[PDB]
Amino acid sequence: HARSTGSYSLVTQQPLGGKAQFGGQRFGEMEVWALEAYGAAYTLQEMLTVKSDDVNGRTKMYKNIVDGNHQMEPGMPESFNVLLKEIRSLGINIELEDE
Amino acid sequence: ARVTVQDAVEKIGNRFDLVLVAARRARQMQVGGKDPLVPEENDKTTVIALREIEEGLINNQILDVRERQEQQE
Amino acid sequence: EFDAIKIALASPDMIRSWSFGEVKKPETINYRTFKPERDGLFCARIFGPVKDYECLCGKYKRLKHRGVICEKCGVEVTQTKVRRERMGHIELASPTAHIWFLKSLPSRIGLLLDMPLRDIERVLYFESYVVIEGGMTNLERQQILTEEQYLDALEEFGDEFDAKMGAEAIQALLKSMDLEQECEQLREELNETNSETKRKKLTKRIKLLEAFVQSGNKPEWMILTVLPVLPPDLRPLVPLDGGRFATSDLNDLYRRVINRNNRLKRLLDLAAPDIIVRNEKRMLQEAVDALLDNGRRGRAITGSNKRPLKSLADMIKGKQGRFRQNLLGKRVDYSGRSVITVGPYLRLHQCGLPKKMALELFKPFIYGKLELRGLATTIKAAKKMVEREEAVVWDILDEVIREHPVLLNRAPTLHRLGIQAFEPVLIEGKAIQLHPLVCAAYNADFDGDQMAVHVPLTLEAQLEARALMMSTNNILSPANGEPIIVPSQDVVLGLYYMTRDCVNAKGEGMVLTGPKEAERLYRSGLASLHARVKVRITEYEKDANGELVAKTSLKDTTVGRAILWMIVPKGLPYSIVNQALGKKAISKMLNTCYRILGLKPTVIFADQIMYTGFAYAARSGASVGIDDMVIPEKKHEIISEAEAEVAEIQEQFQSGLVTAGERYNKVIDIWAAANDRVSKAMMDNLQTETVINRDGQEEKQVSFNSIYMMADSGARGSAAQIRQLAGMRGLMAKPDGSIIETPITANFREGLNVLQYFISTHGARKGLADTALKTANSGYLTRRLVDVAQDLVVTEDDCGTHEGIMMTPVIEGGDVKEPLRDRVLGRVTAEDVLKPGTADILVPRNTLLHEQWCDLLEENSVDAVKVRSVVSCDTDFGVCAHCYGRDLARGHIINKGEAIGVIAAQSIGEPGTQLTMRSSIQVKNKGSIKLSNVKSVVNSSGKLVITSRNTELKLIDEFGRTKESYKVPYGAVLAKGDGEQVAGGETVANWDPHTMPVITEVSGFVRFTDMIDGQTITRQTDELTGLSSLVVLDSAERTAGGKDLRPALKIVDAQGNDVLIPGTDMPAQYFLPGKAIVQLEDGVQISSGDTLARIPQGGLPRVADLFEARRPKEPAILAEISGIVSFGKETKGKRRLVITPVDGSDPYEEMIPKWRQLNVFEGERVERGDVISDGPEAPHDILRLRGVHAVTRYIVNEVQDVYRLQGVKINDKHIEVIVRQMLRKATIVNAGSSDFLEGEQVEYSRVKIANRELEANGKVGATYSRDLLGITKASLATESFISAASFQETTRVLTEAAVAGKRDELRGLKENVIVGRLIPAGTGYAYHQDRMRRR
DNA sequence: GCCGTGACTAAAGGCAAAAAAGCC
RNA sequence: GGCUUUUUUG
DNA sequence: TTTTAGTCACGGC
Ligand SMILES: [Mg+2]
Ligand SMILES: [Zn+2]
Ligand SMILES: [Zn+2]
Repeated sequence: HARSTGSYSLVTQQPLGGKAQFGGQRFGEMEVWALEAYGAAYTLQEMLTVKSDDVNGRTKMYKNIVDGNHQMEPGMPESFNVLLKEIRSLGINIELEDE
Repeated sequence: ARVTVQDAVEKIGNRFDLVLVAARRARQMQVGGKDPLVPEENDKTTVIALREIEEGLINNQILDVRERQEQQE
Repeated sequence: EFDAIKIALASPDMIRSWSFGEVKKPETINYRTFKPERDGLFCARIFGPVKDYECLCGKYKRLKHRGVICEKCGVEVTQTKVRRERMGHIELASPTAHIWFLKSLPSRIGLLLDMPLRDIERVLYFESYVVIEGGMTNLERQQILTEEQYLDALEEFGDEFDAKMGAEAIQALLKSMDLEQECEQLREELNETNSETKRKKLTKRIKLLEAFVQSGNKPEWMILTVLPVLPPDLRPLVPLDGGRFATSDLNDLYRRVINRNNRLKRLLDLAAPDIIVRNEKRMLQEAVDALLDNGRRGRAITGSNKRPLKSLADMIKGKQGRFRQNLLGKRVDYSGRSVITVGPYLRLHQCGLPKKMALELFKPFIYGKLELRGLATTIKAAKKMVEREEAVVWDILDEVIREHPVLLNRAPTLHRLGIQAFEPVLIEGKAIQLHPLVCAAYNADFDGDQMAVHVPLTLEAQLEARALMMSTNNILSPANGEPIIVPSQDVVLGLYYMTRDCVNAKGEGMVLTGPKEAERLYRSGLASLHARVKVRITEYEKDANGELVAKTSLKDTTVGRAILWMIVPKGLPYSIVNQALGKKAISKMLNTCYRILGLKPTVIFADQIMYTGFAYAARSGASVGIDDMVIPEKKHEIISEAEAEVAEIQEQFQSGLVTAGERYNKVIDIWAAANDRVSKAMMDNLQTETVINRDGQEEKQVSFNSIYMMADSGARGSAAQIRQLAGMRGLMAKPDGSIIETPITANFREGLNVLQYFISTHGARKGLADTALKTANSGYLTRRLVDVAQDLVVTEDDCGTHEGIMMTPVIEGGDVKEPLRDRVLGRVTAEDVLKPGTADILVPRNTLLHEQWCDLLEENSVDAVKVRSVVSCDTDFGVCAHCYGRDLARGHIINKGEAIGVIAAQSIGEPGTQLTMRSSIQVKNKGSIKLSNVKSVVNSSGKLVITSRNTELKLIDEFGRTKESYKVPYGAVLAKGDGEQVAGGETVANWDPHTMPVITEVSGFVRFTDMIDGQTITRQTDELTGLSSLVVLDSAERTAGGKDLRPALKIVDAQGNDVLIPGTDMPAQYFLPGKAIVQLEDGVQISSGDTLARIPQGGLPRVADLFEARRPKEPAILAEISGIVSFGKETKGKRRLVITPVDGSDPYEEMIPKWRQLNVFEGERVERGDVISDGPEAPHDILRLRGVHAVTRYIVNEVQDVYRLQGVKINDKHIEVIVRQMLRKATIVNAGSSDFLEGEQVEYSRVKIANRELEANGKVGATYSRDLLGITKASLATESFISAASFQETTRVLTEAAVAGKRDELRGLKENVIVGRLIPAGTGYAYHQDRMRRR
């Protein structure tokens, strides 16, 4: 099985799972720890933002590669905003702060 | 044609600074202009830069001074 | 973009500001057309348009209408993605209590209102009244009434007192309750009352009140009045195949809540009777409770599936929740998965990648090159050209995979070597070809394993892969210096067959020009692969100042070793490749190269080793046959003899001379001895063979048997397997654990009958079940080790502190488990090491000890070296480079920004799979006698008797080091003296194990005083022995008036006065405890220190409970403060003990169960942290008594003992790091001049920085006491709430953080992973330092 | 009546993969 | 296209 | 089911 770009989920905007749906391999928390054990931070930023769920950061990443450039933009993952709304859907107020 | 980075790691303090300076040099060489200082052998940009580091002709302060000189224009 | 994440309670005004409309109708969609309803749970007016730039009615569309509110439909024209952002609100007709704050583990409402949670639920459930305003009546503010109580009291007092019902009553009570005032009288009462049980409650209440006052929160916000509505797109109504629609569990709960609210609104406005109003309000409360968190109260409401529905709280908590499924680990693109096979033609830095997988993975890169060269103008043409699979596309793909690494990954990835970078090679097939040498790191076998490949995209990621991840850079374990490129199995057999001489072979005794000729002979067939020859070899040694010097000699060796010498690099000597080169030797060879020639020669040599081993293992043709398993000929005879033995005991058991248990033990011992003899005979038969030499005489040589070659070389198997293939399988155990009396006498080479094969499956099923159920437990532990120590990153070069821990070799009473060299290698000394010769500095302070210094340490025979440790570091929010020591993976000092906590956690947790779920003292060898802290005196007979508790036996050789260490009880017996050089095999210490002596102190005449006959002590003449003697009775016959009479035997000299011992004249009275029998009589001479009376009386779960520091079931009672032991009033349930300091006050009092063992007496002086009872040692007690520097050595010793028993090598500095995370808290005992409460717990770093920067000014600091917490508790009690909320107990953590108004400033690694930024470790450390420096 | 003890209640207990179903 | 229950591989 | 911990109610002198 292999996948470059396929169809994405509906709520978290992450790639689907399984061979039938042309999904990508899950990059679990153990692999996150393995990357943290190295000095790898840019690779982790890639796997978390520009390959999985940064909607505004992966469309530009595809355009950069076809243009010959190899550079990312950190963006902001869309799997964390939803969480905020979820916690904001309760009586709890969780918010970000100033620059 | 690069199988290890021992020479580059020895040339600079630690591996992380080597990664950062090599990334800066490779981006300078790749996005626009900045022809290599070493004869390439059909190598990728990330490899030509690393050799430049092991030759001792590129490090953090050299890149800084060249960038300052070019921005002074 | 954002500095930090702040959490606080939402306000009704704030909730109204969040929303963009009011949700009024339960209808979701029209369910006739495909259009959402109006003012529903999916309303377009509230949240947004369904389509992009398209209003509901279609009046306004396109970009020209952007930002224009359409009047016909009422929906603003904008992009549809806002449906994931905007929210709605529901105006509850009646106030509703939030479930969370009501029923967390500590009830927030209960603590705030000082009310038990039992009656609060009754009030909220409309089954009991509560007084709101007592007024001037006989009722209290917090008093609770029932239905009959309220009606009866209503008429008596009229309207003077006000009582309400339910959540409205709770809101009214909270709103009319002051905060600062209540805090004031709580503080005033705290200073007055003295109750330890009440003190913690008072501290909790005042802390909560201060947190509420300090934050902007108010109690009335804790009761919901307006309920926010989650956006539609996050709970989508996706259409499925058919008329039915796919709806989530959340929509049903929302519909239930809105329907109940509408019913209550319509019913309340019609002036309905209060009978129905109360029930409807309670039902609305239950519905909101189900929506917010389903199942906490009781029976969870279920749908048609009869399964509990998913609520908001359950959607976050758990393994399927957002935190552990979509934030920490997420699915990625540019990734593939396949089966791995073996490719022996690859280099160490390359892997095989199938053409189809490569073309699918590198699709975007190919498009860039394809359009760059003009082969395709538009992107569509490029896509069409790629799918058609032209010929130039293959050349382009070959071009774009020149030096583009890919990340190979195997799940589970237990350690950091489970993800490795490679340079792919385009191959056919559909399997990922993997280099054999890395298989040890991956823990992978080619029997169906699957691995996943990822692709770095940016330049930084590719460079990071090449410089940090690529397999040529990862050849040393992070847990220890041992390599991970050790050849095994096939290679080891080939190199063992190559380098193994035979006494007679083809072409023996000839002399060769050099190694090159040896290859021409073997290929030509003129000489066997291993014949003893004489060759000339040029070897290069680096004995100069890093310069190679040639050296020629004639060596007596074999053709195989000479051939192998052609691949070893320059620096190595010839003595390396002259032995048999088993598995353990070959690895050492590689290690030697890494010690001398660096990294590139090492990897080249490893590849050459693999190639040569594979080639000369293929050429050997080694095979296993049924004739290669030689059965010893004596075996059956031995078995018969063994049978005869049991044939005796079965008779002797029938004659009554042998009982059941001893017969069992005798049979087990006999069968074990027979099995051992059979194994020894089989090994002797197998390991040798007969062969005729050149002269014609029979000469013995080591055998060439194939099974012995695989067993001896270390390629596969061990002694046990070979024993089970030829010798008898041995004794087998029952599932419970009992050993079967009859062993399995048949090896696998011959048949096993039905009965033996059945009893041989008891062990196999047990092992399989343990293996199946141990993976779940071990991995969990790893998580609890990673989350506690995720945020420990090296941030300093040298903290400049002299504190350290004393590191000495460990001795358990036998051979030394670990030499001092390994426990100190790769560390730095806290202070200069002093030679035994005075004032000589062997080691300068703050110097890294490497192998070269360690060898110098060994030749000097150093005894003990003090070194720094992470637990002793004073750096705030991190650990400096020097205290950690040396980076084991690389070999140099640790670099700034390296995340060491995750490395330590993985190193500890990875070997957890190998663990399992289920008289006299004798000297071994020659050595002197040394006793540390000894106080021995010469008795009447002249022997040495010891009266010191902490006496340690020591064995000193001609060098000075110690090999053995033994502990002895009071009144020890020594056959020698101190400082003597005695020989081995000598018994010096001997004592009675099972009876405790009542030995005297000094020689003298024993006198009997206060001897009461008739009720206290009577002359019991036992008919069993018929001897009359003084006997102390039990506590049954005697009463409180007789038990208080303590029989004191005052030790006196010949003059009858108190003993004139050096220093004190206090009488040495010896109180006789219960059940004491006196054997001696009056007038019988007592030897010095002679007895007066003989008074009578685990693997992985162990590691998990040790790291958690779980309380043992029977803790050992120890001392509390140094001084003199004193007693007092007794029989107060337990026994009293009081310790009096020299000058300090002694108000301390504690109780000890008098019915348990007591190892201390009144006439003794005890030191702080000394054992009193016996049993397991609790970690908290040893922390509070012996200090922090002792608990950091007990836990390390215990866990290292476990791992070493299970045969696993882990460096000690990995366990210390974890300990540094358990000691992160501190309890404040005295407020002092600081601003800390006298009973609270604060971060140790916080209290240290507050103290260290305040005492520097014109003020004085405060005191504190470090406390030990389990990893589970220490991970939940952190400064950040995101990190703790992602681990466990999300509901509790979120509420506790919201009520206190905490803020998370994102300093950890996990909390930067979640938000999507570079972690502050490794390559991201430099970037974050610049960010911090700017701000 | 206050510190000690027993009873009542909540959280937690691998990682990846596939193949089926059946419901909503 | 989400959930649940089985079966199997490592 | 088992383990563990936190919290409410009871107990004995
Ligand atoms: Mg396998
Ligand atoms: Zn419209
Ligand atoms: Zn330090």
